[PDB]
Amino acid sequence: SMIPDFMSFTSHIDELYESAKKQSGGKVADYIPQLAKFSPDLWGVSVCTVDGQRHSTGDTKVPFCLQSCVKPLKYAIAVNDLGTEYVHRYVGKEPSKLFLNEDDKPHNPMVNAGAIVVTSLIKQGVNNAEKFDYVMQFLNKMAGNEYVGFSNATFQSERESGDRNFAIGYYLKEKKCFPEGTDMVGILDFYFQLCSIEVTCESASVMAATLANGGFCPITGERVLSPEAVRNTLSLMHSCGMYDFSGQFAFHVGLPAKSGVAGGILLVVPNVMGMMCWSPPLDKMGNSVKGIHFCHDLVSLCNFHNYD
Amino acid sequence: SMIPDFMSFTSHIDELYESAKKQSGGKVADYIPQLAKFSPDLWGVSVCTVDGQRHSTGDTKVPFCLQSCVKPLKYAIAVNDLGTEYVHRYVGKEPSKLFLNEDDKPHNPMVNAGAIVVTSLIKQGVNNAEKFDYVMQFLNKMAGNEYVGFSNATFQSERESGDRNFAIGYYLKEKKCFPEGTDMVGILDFYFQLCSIEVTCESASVMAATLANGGFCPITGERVLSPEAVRNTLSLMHSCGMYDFSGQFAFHVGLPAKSGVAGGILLVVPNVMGMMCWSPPLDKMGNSVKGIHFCHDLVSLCNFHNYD
Amino acid sequence: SMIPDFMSFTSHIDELYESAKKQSGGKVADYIPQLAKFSPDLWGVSVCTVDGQRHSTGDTKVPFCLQSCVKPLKYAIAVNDLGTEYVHRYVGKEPSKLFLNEDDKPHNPMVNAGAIVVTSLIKQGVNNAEKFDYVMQFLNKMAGNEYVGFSNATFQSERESGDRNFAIGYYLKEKKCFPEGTDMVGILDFYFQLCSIEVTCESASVMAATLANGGFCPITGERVLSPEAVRNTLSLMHSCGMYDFSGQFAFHVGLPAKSGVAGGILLVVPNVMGMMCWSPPLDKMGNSVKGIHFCHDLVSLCNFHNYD
Amino acid sequence: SMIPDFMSFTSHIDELYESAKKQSGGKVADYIPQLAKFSPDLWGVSVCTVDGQRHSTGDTKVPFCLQSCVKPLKYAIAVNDLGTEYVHRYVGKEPSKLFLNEDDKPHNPMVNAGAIVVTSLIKQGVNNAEKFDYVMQFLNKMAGNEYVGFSNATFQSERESGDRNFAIGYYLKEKKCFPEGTDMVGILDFYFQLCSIEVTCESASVMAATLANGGFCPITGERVLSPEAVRNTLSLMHSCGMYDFSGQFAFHVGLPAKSGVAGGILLVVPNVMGMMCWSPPLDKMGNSVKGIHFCHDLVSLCNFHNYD
Ligand SMILES: O=C(Cc1ccccc1)Nc1nnc([C@H]2CCC[C@H](c3nnc(NC(=O)Cc4ccccc4)s3)C2)s1
Ligand SMILES: O=C(Cc1ccccc1)Nc1nnc([C@H]2CCC[C@H](c3nnc(NC(=O)Cc4ccccc4)s3)C2)s1
Repeated sequence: SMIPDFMSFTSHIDELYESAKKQSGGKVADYIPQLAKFSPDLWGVSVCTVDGQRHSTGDTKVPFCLQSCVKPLKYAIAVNDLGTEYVHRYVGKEPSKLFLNEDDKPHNPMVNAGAIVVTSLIKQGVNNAEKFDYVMQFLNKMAGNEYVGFSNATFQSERESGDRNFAIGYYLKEKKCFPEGTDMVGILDFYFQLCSIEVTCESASVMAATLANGGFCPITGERVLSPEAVRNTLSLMHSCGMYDFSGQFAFHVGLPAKSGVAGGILLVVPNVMGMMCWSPPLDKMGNSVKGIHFCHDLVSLCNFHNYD
Repeated sequence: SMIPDFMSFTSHIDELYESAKKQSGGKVADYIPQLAKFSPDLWGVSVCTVDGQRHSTGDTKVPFCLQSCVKPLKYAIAVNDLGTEYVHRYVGKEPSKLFLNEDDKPHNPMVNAGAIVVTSLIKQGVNNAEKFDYVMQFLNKMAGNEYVGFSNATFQSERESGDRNFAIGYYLKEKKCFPEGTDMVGILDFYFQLCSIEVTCESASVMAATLANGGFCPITGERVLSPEAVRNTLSLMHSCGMYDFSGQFAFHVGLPAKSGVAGGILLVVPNVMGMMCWSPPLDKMGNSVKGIHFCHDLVSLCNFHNYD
Repeated sequence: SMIPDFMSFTSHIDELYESAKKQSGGKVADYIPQLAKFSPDLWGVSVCTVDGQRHSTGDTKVPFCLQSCVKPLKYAIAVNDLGTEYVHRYVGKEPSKLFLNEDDKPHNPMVNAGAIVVTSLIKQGVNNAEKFDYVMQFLNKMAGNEYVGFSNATFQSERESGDRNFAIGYYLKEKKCFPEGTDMVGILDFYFQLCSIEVTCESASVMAATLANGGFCPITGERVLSPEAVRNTLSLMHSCGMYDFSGQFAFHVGLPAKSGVAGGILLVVPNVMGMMCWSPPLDKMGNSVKGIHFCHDLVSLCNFHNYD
Repeated sequence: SMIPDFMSFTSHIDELYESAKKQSGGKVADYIPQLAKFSPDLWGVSVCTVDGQRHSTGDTKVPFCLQSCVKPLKYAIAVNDLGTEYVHRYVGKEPSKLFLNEDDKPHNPMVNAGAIVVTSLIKQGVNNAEKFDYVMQFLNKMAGNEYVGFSNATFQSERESGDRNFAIGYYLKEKKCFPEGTDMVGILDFYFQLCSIEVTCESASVMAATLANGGFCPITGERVLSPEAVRNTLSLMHSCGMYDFSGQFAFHVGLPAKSGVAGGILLVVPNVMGMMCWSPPLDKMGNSVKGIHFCHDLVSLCNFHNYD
């Protein structure tokens, strides 16, 4: 452990939060109205160390949708229940516009085509209502029963306007990427629902902290995810987590992270802490402008980089 | 005109038909059962000169589906009713796996994504029943009322299994390639129906002959297609007509042609004649093995190449 | 023949020349100084029918370099001496940034990598001085001994600055695209020299006219090129001749043409005439802005399109 | 530190070495004779912890060429002398056939085009003899003066046959990727020389160990590389180090590594140890078959993965 005094670390979290606050650039997502509603000035950072110690600053109790931040989490669930070898019969492990790599598999679980296929592996045979409860049970344990809600509003707007996800769905059905007997449209329904699950910075930072803690929820001690599943999820967050910025993020920050279109950035410092940054304004790559800035400052200050 | 005596030309058509007959290679399409039914040994060649003179050899009265051979024809209809400039707001004009070129348009009207968009331009506002009748009225005039039927069997099997066409449909809806207010699924329905229209070599060769005759049906004299529409259709048949073989076909044969998965090859010798070759066995590119062979022999014998 | 009275056709050539003259757009090539010297306002059009009848307007006696306009011509020479089958062991026949197609061959003889390989097939074993004389002997016959000169200035500037052509040369040597025992650097030298041969609109239009005349020089009657070689050259000019505009040129104009960076456009109306348009200002695609305009107007006026 | 007793760790190194030894697959590189000479059965593993403790098994004193294993090392030198910001004006930082990414920069310092450009940044103005001495001085310090030799044989064979590297060189000169005033051919000469530097497993493992030790040579204590330079080098080894296997190596092994065509694998366990595995037989990706196997077994046994 490299935190010595947790109290003066939060003092530095605060100053970093404040530096990020001045970065007004970006553009709140507006392709469904449930994302355009949100205020550019919303900005919250929540820490949960592997100890269970906590600290928030700013808008950490306002709920927003995980969106793509749920991709690592359901990937972790699928590996937990099924193991590396099974899951990656169906999805790549590399960061390579296009839907399918050279082997007719989605490139990785962090791109839509990947997460769609990952969704079709969780808890098969059962209908969508118990599928969603099963994953929800899992998400709660990762957050130690803190806020995990649901936005029916974005679910309907994402289903009704996600023609690209439907194109993905049919293409994957064509090139035979699902387990046989998969209702593809039902799987998309599940996908949209998972994308519409809601968290706060405070509850998400606890989810990231169980990933930071080999699968053990730091505020309940409970074993949630297998060590295998956490190792996999972190590797792919390290390399595929930030859209087309995953490359420069691995180089300059080098921590497992996964951003979403609601402006969350699920950040993991392994064996140290979990975090969730949130500011709805996104840069041209699709990442929280305040989050990106903050993540740079955090590493250039406390030397948290993978190789420091 | 370079046919002198039509009687001894048919004698040479016969010998060519016979040479092609010995080419047993290929593999009948079998992705729906309505195509696997068909007999490898079926082989027919039908000529209809710009005079109206006719000649068939072999299985020229057995009906088969146009499939992709309908792509030039509905493209011709759309240009006829709407002109070059309107149509190619929506679809490319070049032979460039991928659905959309660099300008987010289907590459050309001879690839599925192109023909789907072309379908969405014909006779808009009207419902699908009158759309289909309108195109059917048109197809009859191009064939001088000879056989134009319909295979409800392949329509249902093509709709129920064409997940790639649905993926295309949703992607084009995402990247906004349809005229606004287009029911995309209804357009796919129309697309599948047009692909399921049936002809015989004898009726198709008459369709190709109106294309060979600046839009005038050689056996009714009636003006069917505008000169613009015929010129466009022939250019794109010359360059995009034979799947991934269009390149080598333009080089070595250099005549407007359009093949389909039922093993038809709709061939046009401009200001000379129309033809329809048919043999259900396809080569690795998707073209009638006997048709390809025959088309080579026809040009290397009567010097019909574009530049001879 | 569709020219009736040659005298009133030239009257229409004149009016078209005049319409093109008002199109001041473009940008004279300036990557070597031997091209930046040239005056934007230079504009000449030279016709030579298959009869031998001639007509020029404007700057038709000012010499400029063929540059890429020599690509069809040396391709014609190679097929003449070696036949389709041999030549296309080494170079593609299709219009597919990249140097080599999927079969590790240059896409076609009209892209640099293609023309470089074509150059390595002409008159092998002999040294470069007799190679150049042999091709020069050939170029003279195609022009009926009219102006064929040489710009030593551009040869040296093209050799000294053509690092992309050298990169091409080494890559083709790596992927083994030359006949064995080929001095690759010597072949580039030959390539640069051929690109630096000089013509006038008046002499070039005679070269294009032998291509328009199945290989027979219309003003000497002499057989210059085999019918095979002319047919091949014209097909590839039809489809690969205008850089990234070859597609839209085949659709909208549909005549064999080949442009070069000096602003020439070598145009062929088969069995009718040869032409050479020249205006050093190029559009963003690399084609003579006045030439492109003129070529459109010529077809939309005298209905010379391939399929009209 | 997670090694407790170094003595029983070497006992496990031995058993792993022995397991790898049974893997006879692969194919010794044979594109120059200086690589075909080598014996398939050569197999050595050398460890050098951050303590300075050492252990070898097998052919650890037989010299071989670094080849691409020198790419991280000269990248480290360039960042050391010039800093992140300068170096990556000229070369990418991501793992994206093709020479240049979308910004006309080599994708990363671990692909030839990258390492060539990196070579052109080291110690500019000086001639090649002092350039090579400067890098050699540096390589010695990283190895604590242990074996660093030179194979003039492979230098000449690599220069005389490396047409692909020359094609790279000219293309980079065309797209202006070098600092101005760079003699490109001289830079290739330098590149070939650096690729021909020789090490043994025992001396290389010491080089990897200074990378494992924030830039401090564990057996001389001397500061060799800046912390910046080591952090960068390790990130790019983690993601770009194993040719087209870097992806699956990051997922399944997750340690900075860099392989070469002589069958070396320069392995780094950060803050633990350096290693050099060597077995000339390569798999289809270009990696030491025994090394790949060994690297898997090492992580699945001592839980050395980045995220374990
Ligand atoms: O974006 C553009 C713009 C553009 C134009 C020109 C060049 C590049 C890009 N134009 C596209 N239009 N439609 C596309 C995809 C959409 C998803 C579904 C389809 C596919 N998705 N993935 C695929 N993968 C493979 O086939 C395997 C493979 C491909 C490439 C290299 C190696 C292996 S096909 C087509 S992209
Ligand atoms: O322009 C760019 C920028 C860029 C951005 C985005 C996407 C592509 C490209 N970057 C380049 N980097 N290098 C280039 C030259 C020099 C090295 C060799 C390159 C090639 N020459 N021939 C090739 N063909 C094949 O490998 C086989 C094949 C692959 C895929 C499809 C069909 C055939 S690749 C061309 S351009």
